[PDB]
Amino acid sequence: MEKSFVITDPRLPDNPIIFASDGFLELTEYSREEILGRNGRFLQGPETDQATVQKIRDAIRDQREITVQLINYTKSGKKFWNLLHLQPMRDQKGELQYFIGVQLDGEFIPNPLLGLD
Ligand SMILES: Cc1cc2nc3c(=O)[nH]c(=O)nc-3n(C[C@H](O)[C@H](O)[C@H](O)CO)c2cc1C
Ligand SMILES: [Cl-]
Ligand SMILES: [Cl-]
Ligand SMILES: [Co+2]
Repeated sequence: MEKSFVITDPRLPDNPIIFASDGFLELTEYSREEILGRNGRFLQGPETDQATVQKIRDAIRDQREITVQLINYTKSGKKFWNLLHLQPMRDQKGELQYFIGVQLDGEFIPNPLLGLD
């Protein structure tokens, strides 16, 4: 698929998605128009590990890049493993301007290893 990513605006409440790539639409099965303005957690669901969610939340607060692997859901309810790479984007003034999150679909690290401390 074309590279899956979204861009959020941390200068607006709770990181709304301001851009979603064609690859993200293809991976997730959502339309662009229905994605825009959402927080990226809309892809989560019952099987998503809340400990991994908390890691993300801490990295966003700290404006620190992070990679995690977590369960996400397509619009039709299909589960997929998402290796999510989140990167803060700063402007020339050093000010946070965007986050970008790139999704790679796959159980790259087997669940039994991911689950160790
Ligand atoms: C740019 C960006 C992209 C994100 N993409 C995803 C994603 O693909 N899947 C997901 O489960 N959470 C994603 N999140 C994390 C989610 O929005 C939220 O920050 C965490 O669930 C903590 O509440 C993303 C966050 C940002 C800032
Ligand atoms: Cl967010
Ligand atoms: Cl958050
Ligand atoms: Co300033």
